[PDB]
Amino acid sequence: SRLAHRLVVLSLMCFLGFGSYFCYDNPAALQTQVKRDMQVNTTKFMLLYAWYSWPNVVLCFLGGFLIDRIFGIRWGTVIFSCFVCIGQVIFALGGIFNAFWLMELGRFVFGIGGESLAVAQNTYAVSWFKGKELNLVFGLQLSMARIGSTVNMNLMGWLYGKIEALLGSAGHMTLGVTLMIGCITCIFSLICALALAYLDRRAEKFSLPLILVFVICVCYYVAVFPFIGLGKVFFMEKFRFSSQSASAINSIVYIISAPMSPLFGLLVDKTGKNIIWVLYAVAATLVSHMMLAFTFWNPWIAMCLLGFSYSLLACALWPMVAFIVPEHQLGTAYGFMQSIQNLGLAVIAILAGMILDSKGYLLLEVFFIACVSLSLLAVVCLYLVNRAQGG
Amino acid sequence: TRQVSMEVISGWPNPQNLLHIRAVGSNSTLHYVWSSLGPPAVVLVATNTTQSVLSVNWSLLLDPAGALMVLPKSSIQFSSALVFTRLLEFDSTNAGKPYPPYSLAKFSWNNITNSLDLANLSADFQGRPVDAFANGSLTFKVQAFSRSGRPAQPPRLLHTADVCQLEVALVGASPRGNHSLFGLEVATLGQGPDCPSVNERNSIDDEYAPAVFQLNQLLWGSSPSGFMQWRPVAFSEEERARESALPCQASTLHSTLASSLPHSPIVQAFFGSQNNFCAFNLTFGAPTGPGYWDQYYLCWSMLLGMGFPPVDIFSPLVLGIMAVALGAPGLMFLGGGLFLL
Ligand SMILES: *[C@@H]1O[C@H](CO)[C@@H](O)[C@H](O)[C@H]1NC(C)=O
Ligand SMILES: *[C@@H]1O[C@H](CO)[C@@H](O)[C@H](O)[C@H]1NC(C)=O
Ligand SMILES: *[C@@H]1O[C@H](CO)[C@@H](O)[C@H](O)[C@H]1NC(C)=O
Ligand SMILES: *[C@@H]1O[C@H](CO)[C@@H](O)[C@H](O)[C@H]1NC(C)=O
Ligand SMILES: *[C@@H]1O[C@H](CO)[C@@H](O)[C@H](O)[C@H]1NC(C)=O
Repeated sequence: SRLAHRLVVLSLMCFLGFGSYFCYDNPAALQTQVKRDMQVNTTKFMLLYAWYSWPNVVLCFLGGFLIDRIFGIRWGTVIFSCFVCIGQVIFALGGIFNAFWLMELGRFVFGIGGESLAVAQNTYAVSWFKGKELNLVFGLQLSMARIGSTVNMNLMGWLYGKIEALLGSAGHMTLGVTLMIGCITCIFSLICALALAYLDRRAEKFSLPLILVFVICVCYYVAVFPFIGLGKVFFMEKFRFSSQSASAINSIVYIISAPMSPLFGLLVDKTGKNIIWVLYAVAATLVSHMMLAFTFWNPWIAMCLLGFSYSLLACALWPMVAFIVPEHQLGTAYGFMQSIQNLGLAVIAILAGMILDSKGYLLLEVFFIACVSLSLLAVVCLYLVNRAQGG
Repeated sequence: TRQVSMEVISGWPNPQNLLHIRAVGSNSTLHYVWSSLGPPAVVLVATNTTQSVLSVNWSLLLDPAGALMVLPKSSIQFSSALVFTRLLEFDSTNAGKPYPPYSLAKFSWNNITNSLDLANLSADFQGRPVDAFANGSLTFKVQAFSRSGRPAQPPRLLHTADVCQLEVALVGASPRGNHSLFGLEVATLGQGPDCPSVNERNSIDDEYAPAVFQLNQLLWGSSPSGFMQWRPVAFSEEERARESALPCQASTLHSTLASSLPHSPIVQAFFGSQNNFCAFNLTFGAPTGPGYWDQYYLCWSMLLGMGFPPVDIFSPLVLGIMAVALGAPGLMFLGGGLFLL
């Protein structure tokens, strides 16, 4: 056929993002452990993630602008994955030279690399896979990060011990080569990017509702994630859970997302009015928060619906900006959405942390429910607006 | 809405401390009596009459078995008592090697009239040992109430103008080991032959004293009567913030025989049973997290008195935010009709 019924491009697209979604959780997988290397306190070790979230909104907006204007869709991925690999190798160098500000500088590049790669992947998948099987590629893109993060978390820890036993006991400088052996993932992203560019070379031969969709994305993705980030402490007080078995509840909204999102992506495009699906997902999220906050029913039931209402809102809301704004402008709208969502998460994490100790736990759930209510109001307003024009 | 009144008595042969609290309303009176002769103690008296007084006789109290009663004998109903008989040193250095307890019977408690002040309705008890507590000792803080309201102290409760408050603390102590675990031995005394039932309740609201949703209780009878109540927390420093949780644990009620705990003369004067004592240990904290090592003092809060035990009431703030949250679905149905036209 054209390109073998999109099979090879579908296979290659999912493997592109190992540059960002694999090596992102190195400090998380290396919690403590490297703390006793030279000297590390808890306050400083959170700076390895601040550089990945705060200097991001303007930089990702600039990256999207560059994709739209100068670089184009083709060469955007190859340069951003190059930035990713440069950041990873300079992080490894900072590890090997024992300097810490060399370690810190790696995040100032890896953040732009990851966010720009994500926005480029999104816009490219929208540009090419349009027409049929559209919502599904977002499903695999979401599933790949969750299927890779845990694997990296286990594998880096295993390789630390393997290298320590095999090579020997040096002056605890082996973490640098340990990062280097983990750096081999990023080169695969480069190879995939050049292969995709070659295929594309061979292949060749705003508006009102956009603001509302931005509001939906901000509201939902800012009222869902920090609740999971809070996690441990709330369930040890509101309910009586053991210190070990309580990790199943907090880490099940993620582990149920990846094995499910492709199914919803495959189902939605086939006879699906997207607005109805989004409204159903938002109503389910509201019901889940109400049940969790205002009653002592089993948290399993209240947290199960969140998995579906988060795996269904994804790969069924982002394609809305694929139809509203026409081609030649996706690279800016997607970057704007990423910037506003990241800024919302960053500004609300601090607010939630500040209000938690000052007012307790009921007010936090009240505020979250208010945010989701605003999300639903904007969803139904978007439904109302689309009634007149349509299509 | 009920009145308050304090009063103290001293005996010439041997002066001692005795605080008596009387609350009178429309057609009910309370007769809290706080004695600290050997142990601290509390005895409750309920009278349906609106006039009733005491009859003290220091001569009998000078094996005393005298009578300390009220004139309207027919109005006597639901006489209960508590005795803070012992303070337990719990060590449990591994996860517990029960260091011998300190007897709350040899402490020379200071004068009540020195610290008593009717303006704030408070008094202080401070005994110190005679052989630990070299600088400072237990500081009982009795307090009455006049109208329904909410205290401003970090441990926030809900008094009903018909109960008391017993913030108990001890300032200055030298632990016998590098660990912090303290306990009290509360010994109740039911009027009828039975075992008082302790339960545990769940509450939704957490605006007050965050990170706790349980409100303990202790009822001497399934009827309108007296009740204990205390949030399962304990504070070690005056700026009682959410950091110093230091959880406390209850136990199960036993049926201990006499002579297992020192006998308070006031209880023996008010009662004649002295055989149905039920006691349970009451520990503070755990080695799991923060303990009592940096500071030198531990605080606790509880209520005591007869009436209907308050549960909780939702504040207007959360109700209003729920109301505005419910406004979002209703707002569009108005807007939908607007576009319909
Ligand atoms: C308390 O002070 C009063 C003041 O006159 C005195 O009569 C009484 O004996 C004192 N009692 C004690 C226990 O110090
Ligand atoms: C009160 O004490 C006096 C003096 O000992 C005694 O005569 C009197 O009987 C006592 N009242 C009683 C026991 O009711
Ligand atoms: C108070 O209770 C006693 C109980 O024996 C009863 O005899 C008396 O009549 C009651 N008085 C009033 C005013 O209810
Ligand atoms: C442990 O206790 C001993 C005395 O029992 C004391 O000398 C020592 O300093 C304590 N250790 C610490 C770390 O405080
Ligand atoms: C409390 O702890 C002490 C520790 O010596 C123990 O002997 C006693 O049986 C426990 N229970 C009561 C009700 O005192």
